[PDB]
Amino acid sequence: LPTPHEIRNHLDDYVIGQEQAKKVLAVAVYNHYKRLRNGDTSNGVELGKSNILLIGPTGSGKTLLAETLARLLDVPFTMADATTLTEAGYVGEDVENIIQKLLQKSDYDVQKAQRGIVYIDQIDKISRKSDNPRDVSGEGVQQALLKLIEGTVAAVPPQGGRQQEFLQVDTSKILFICGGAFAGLDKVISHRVETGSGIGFGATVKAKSDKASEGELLAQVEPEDLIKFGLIPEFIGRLPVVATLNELSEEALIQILKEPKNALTKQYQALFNLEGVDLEFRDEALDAIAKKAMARKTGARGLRSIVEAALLDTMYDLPSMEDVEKVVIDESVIDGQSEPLLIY
Amino acid sequence: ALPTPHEIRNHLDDYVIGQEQAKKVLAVAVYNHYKRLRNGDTSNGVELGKSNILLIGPTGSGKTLLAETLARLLDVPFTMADATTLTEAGYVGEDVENIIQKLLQKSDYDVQKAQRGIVYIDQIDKISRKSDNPSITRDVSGEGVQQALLKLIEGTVAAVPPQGQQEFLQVDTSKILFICGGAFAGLDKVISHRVETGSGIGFGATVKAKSDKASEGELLAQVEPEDLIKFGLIPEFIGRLPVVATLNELSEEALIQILKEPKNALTKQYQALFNLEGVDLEFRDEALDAIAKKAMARKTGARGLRSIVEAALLDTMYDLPSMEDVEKVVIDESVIDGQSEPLLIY
Amino acid sequence: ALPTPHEIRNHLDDYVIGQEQAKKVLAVAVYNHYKRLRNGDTSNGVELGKSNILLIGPTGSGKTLLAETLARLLDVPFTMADATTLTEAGYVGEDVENIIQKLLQKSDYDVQKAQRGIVYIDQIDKISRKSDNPSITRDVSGEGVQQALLKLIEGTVAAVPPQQQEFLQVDTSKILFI
Amino acid sequence: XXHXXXX
Ligand SMILES: Nc1ncnc2c1ncn2[C@@H]1O[C@H](COP(=O)(O)OP(=O)(O)OP(O)(O)=S)[C@@H](O)[C@H]1O
Ligand SMILES: Nc1ncnc2c1ncn2[C@@H]1O[C@H](COP(=O)(O)OP(=O)(O)OP(O)(O)=S)[C@@H](O)[C@H]1O
Ligand SMILES: Nc1ncnc2c1ncn2[C@@H]1O[C@H](COP(=O)(O)OP(=O)(O)OP(O)(O)=S)[C@@H](O)[C@H]1O
Repeated sequence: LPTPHEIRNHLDDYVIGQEQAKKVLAVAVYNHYKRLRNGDTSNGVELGKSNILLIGPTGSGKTLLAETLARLLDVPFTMADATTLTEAGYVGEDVENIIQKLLQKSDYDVQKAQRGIVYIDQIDKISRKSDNPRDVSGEGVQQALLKLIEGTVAAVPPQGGRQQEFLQVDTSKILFICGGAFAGLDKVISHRVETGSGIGFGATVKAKSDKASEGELLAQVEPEDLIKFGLIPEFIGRLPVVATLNELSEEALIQILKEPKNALTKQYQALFNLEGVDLEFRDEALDAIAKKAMARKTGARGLRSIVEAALLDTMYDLPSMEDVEKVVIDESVIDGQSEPLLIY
Repeated sequence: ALPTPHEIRNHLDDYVIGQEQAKKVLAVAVYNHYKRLRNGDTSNGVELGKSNILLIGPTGSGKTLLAETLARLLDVPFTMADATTLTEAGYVGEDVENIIQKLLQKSDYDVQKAQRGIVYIDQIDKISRKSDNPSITRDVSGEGVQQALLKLIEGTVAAVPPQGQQEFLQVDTSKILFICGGAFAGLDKVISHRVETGSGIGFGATVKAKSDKASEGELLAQVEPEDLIKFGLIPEFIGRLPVVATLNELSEEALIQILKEPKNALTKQYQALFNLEGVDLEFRDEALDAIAKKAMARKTGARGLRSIVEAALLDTMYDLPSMEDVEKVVIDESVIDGQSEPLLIY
Repeated sequence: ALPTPHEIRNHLDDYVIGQEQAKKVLAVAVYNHYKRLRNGDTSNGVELGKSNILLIGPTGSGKTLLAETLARLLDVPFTMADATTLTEAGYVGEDVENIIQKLLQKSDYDVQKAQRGIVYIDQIDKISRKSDNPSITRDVSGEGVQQALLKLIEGTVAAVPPQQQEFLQVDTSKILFI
Repeated sequence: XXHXXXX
């Protein structure tokens, strides 16, 4: 049933700018389900576990891929958070609660829940930082999660009980997608491999050029680098598949403002349409916006700042203004040097 | 109908002065919020976006005043929370969810009426890391609460105790506004590092300070999201707040206007205090400007102005009750210096 | 009727000697506190201001003595807390709310009578940042403490534990702090 | 309640 060719096209409809990452997920997703079709029946013994490790910058679409995949996929999907997770459940939460929410989506169907997908956001949150210690969000969380990720049956009261019984739902079959923004990881990889600082005439020095630090550096990531970050090596050993996402290109940004149905121009113009005046954006403004956005280095999430701040003056006085049929925005408006000219 | 940006700003002008740049920002959000709440999830463009404001300004610039005045004219519910007590990872003290439970007291347990509410936070700068990207000891209000808040702004549902069965309710935050703003301390040093680019020793090294450069207002205006990363904020948290408002330091003229034009101007408050005693209080124009000059030297903002007035009239306030048959009291510019005593009218 | 600065100062003179300027500040604050409370709820000048006090002086000079002597003559509730035994973000030490809890013990858990009370703090310099110019980390009882007090002096109901798991809300915008 | 660790 799974198709790697079609799934890549489907993700392209909702995600843009990450072509390599789509290929990685299609292989792991196809392999994981194929394994369950014939479980441990092949001649090959000790088959490697198929897991996913999403790693990319902010606004790269980590949370977006989990949403799009859930809609396209038939099995139930869940969206949890690592910040809420706590060890030995004092007042925050428990690891077993993740399984309870999965059944609510699957309507207490063990046969249908074991084939489900799991996605945990902000994986970096559980990084073990116990230099000055007890720790409720550090080693305790990762230790409990590793036990679950290893594959074990955990007691879960079905429906809560009206019984003193619990179901032994398997865990090795269920898939897991550990993803989150890694801050400081680039420095760790750069610290290990620099291959520079040559003072000789023959030697070369690169101060601004960083050999595509946003994308190339991620491609050369190793498990040993994450160990210094704080993660446990056994946790990384269980995830042979890692996804690397490069920084969005200026071309990709333009596509994100036009092709998607959640585009800023579409919603903002729709909002202006309610007022009664149409909104027009030229192509020259779009490429200009992309350059400013990349400078901020905030991702797509910070794109809105440039568009809104530029239109702050226009929206403030637009209701008072009358007899304006359409609004025209030029490239200079993005810079802010020239005010936009209205159409009557 | 809904209020217009010009109409709401005319109301804010009575309580706020010299912050034109900030009044327009709050006006568009309120206008956008009502427009978002005007249509019943029906629009030409689906998935209407949410914009979060980040108020940044000097000390005593009027940030806390705007959130208070906004709730008076705002019809929808409003809450005034604080980031001081936020406890990430469920430690002792208040939790992020509390902000939502507090929003029901003003809304009187109305979920449909609560999702259309506005939220304001203060002292958001205080929860930033100490100019270090990696946290060594898992800061509860550093690398903690900042992350915890991400889920709420992004849009999720959190269980809240209905009363003080014991079942909980779910309320989404995807269509709830949040105004997180606080006076950042030491931000000027970071901005100077990235924009002055003239440090060093030499004939051709541009080094001119304490006279022209290092202006508080100019530095804040040139702020960018990349600058906050060196300060301690996480980029994820900054991504959820695209809008940014840069307030300025109160000018000498602004102080004079704030002394008389506001409804609750300090000059009027003291007159009310003196009015009940039975003695009128008048301030001569010349005297008012002198007080403004002293306030700027203190570098404490509008709040510091009370100190100057209190000291100037400290002696008169002590002797006014024991004195009798006094109709009017006039304060002169010399009285502010303290060399002379204000005249009295019998 | 109400007292006067000359009358209240004559009382403090019995317990304090050699402090002319210090007595004037406390007299005006107390004399002004009763006016703000009475001129409540449709007083021509709306939104009446507040003016706290910051006492500074050498060791053994009589700072702590003024807070004690004031409670003898002050009819409204008064307390004497300290900032040393305080920690922010709900740490092992007492939280900022504690101060308000001590006020109700003397006020008999009267919310209406607690808002019109006076508060005093001693040894405020301890929470002062100890010249922490390098941003190595965040203090537990220093800079953080001051941050939590900001919202208190302006006024914000935070919590009251009643001697029942429902807390009480107590305004602090009109409460004075010394 | 909470945890304290520094030097
Ligand atoms: N790759 C992308 N392509 C197009 N739009 C994107 C992309 N990434 C983010 N966006 C836009 O940003 C919004 C939020 O994206 P998110 O996926 O939440 O960002 P995020 O950084 O992945 O979140 P985190 O870091 O995992 S909490 C989306 O609704 C889009 O409008
Ligand atoms: N623009 C202004 N116009 C008139 N009065 C002002 C203005 N800004 C500040 N004030 C006065 O200063 C008082 C406190 O203002 P705040 O809003 O607390 O300033 P602030 O910037 O919020 O200080 P922080 O952030 O709490 S340190 C107000 O009650 C006014 O009396
Ligand atoms: N003006 C004064 N007249 C008479 N006795 C005084 C005076 N000032 C201080 N004392 C004496 O000093 C004692 C302690 O006064 P304190 O108020 O503790 O001084 P202090 O400056 O507050 O010391 P601290 O605050 O603990 S460092 C009193 O009990 C008196 O015996």
